[PDB]
Amino acid sequence: CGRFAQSQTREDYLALLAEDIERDIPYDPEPIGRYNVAPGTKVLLLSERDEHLHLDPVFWGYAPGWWDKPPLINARVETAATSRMFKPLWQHGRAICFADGWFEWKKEGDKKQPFFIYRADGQPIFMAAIGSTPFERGDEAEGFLIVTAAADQGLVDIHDRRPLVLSPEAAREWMRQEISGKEASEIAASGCVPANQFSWHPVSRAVGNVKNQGAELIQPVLEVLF
DNA sequence: GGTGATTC
Ligand SMILES: [Mg+2]
Ligand SMILES: [Mg+2]
Repeated sequence: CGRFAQSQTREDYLALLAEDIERDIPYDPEPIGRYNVAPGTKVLLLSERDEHLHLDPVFWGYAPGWWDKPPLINARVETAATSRMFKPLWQHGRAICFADGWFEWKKEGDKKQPFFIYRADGQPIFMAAIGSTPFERGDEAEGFLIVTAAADQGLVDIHDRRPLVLSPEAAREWMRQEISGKEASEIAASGCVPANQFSWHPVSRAVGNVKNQGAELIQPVLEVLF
């Protein structure tokens, strides 16, 4: 849950979530074009404020002033709502990070094989996030985290954890300011997209290096190498 | 107050 792709246009991601009137997001036809989105960068993050959807560039990582460790990039759904650290973000900082799919590295012996995981039906994924509001302030240390869950069914074949991916319906409800922390927990449990909705393939090991940013990084290898 | 890779 530490790398993903966000390569399509804003409209490609927003079309499934709301009518245009519900957005305060300027039209932009340019694909976001990111094939290797890394922790510690600014990522376009979707949230609701002032009764409209907003898209803000937000640091992927969370390190409050009292936190003297490396910024956290994930929050476990099992405990985040009651965590002394994450509870205020669960209540007031919910957001969505949309993506084409995400990468996981399957460990085999002492080496890894990266996989690109995506919805078989072609839809983008809406990953549940929590973060430090107000998002538009461009904070350098207190940004957002991707909520994770235990891997289910086939995804356990790759890694023990997975991002909490919500249906488009659940993703919209997740962002609403009217929805409480407890109601957010209900959405997280009932809205998680099951692993059987995803397919995956091995991709080039070049994706491991965050300096690599070509479109080939999400494509299937021509020959699986061991 | 917690959870990815790098000829690191
Ligand atoms: Mg060994
Ligand atoms: Mg600050």
